[PDB]
Amino acid sequence: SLGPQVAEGENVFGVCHIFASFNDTFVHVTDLSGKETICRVTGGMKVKADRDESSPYAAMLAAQDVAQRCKELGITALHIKLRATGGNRTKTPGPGAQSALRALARSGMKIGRIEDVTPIPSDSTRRKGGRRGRRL
RNA sequence: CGGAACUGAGGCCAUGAUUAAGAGGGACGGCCGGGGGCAUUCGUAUUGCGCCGCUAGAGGUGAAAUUCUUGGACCGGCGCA
Repeated sequence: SLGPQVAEGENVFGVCHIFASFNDTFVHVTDLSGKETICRVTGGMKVKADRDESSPYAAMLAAQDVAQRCKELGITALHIKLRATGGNRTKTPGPGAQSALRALARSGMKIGRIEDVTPIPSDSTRRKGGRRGRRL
């Protein structure tokens, strides 16, 4: 975890893959390639209370603690690939998503170019429910 | 000289055929259209597999457990199905 680059003239980039689901939050640091990882760490290690791991309070706290540890490793710049569950399923990030986001706003990492990358299908397989739907 | 069938060539008849339906059928001209059938091409995602990377949780709920998981899960990359 040592970028030999000089600090400001140019950045040694990593790339954080921020998964924000409605029941989990991943954080997966990698190289420019992506194939090689530096540090991945999740919330579920840091907080053990099933009901409020995806809670926005939990996802924020998680994002701060995780981003803190990656900064700790000393990577100055990051590419970003925020991602949600996707597919035939939901296209909206869950309640953790946004608390994590604001948390990473205060956390301090130098940010390269951002992009969205949730895998939307052209034409999809059937959603997990009835025809009559998740009813309640 | 009268009355039935058959058979030749005339003269004349203003010589003979109602219109073409804001009824209809059929033809023609270039169009029009997720109209039909057959064959052909493409896309991602998907779930599955194989391989590589870090790793201890992952799942899922209003809240939890059976469930998968240090015999390497989930996450990421490349190929295949």
